[PDB]
Amino acid sequence: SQIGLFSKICRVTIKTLHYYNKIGLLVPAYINPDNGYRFYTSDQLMKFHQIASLRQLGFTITEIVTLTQDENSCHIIERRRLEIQKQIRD
DNA sequence: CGCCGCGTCAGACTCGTAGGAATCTAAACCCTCCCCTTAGGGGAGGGTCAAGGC
Repeated sequence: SQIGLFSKICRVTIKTLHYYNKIGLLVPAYINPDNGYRFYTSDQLMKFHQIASLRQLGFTITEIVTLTQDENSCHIIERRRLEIQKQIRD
């Protein structure tokens, strides 16, 4: 699935997928070496689902690039919770 | 104007590897300019992919 079809699946911008492939989170399955076309798979839909689930929780993207591969990191969730509590009280 | 001692200037072998020279040293202010930070958006410029139309 090309980047337009996949972007239509997730209801997200093509620029979002470009940015994500740039920062390393959600790199596509197959990069066509001739023209650079990004092709995607449902395994990328499953990675993007949790990416969006964490993004909807307020985690910054560089927090996500640590949270989704170093799965055992647990202090960053009570940390984000105390940070949101301080922001809400303010 | 001529000659004599003095000031000055210019020259002085080709192969390998080692192989350089090593001291000394304002600070507190202000300014502009350039790049940087999210999480991507927007566009320009340039390519690429299947459709067919003759």
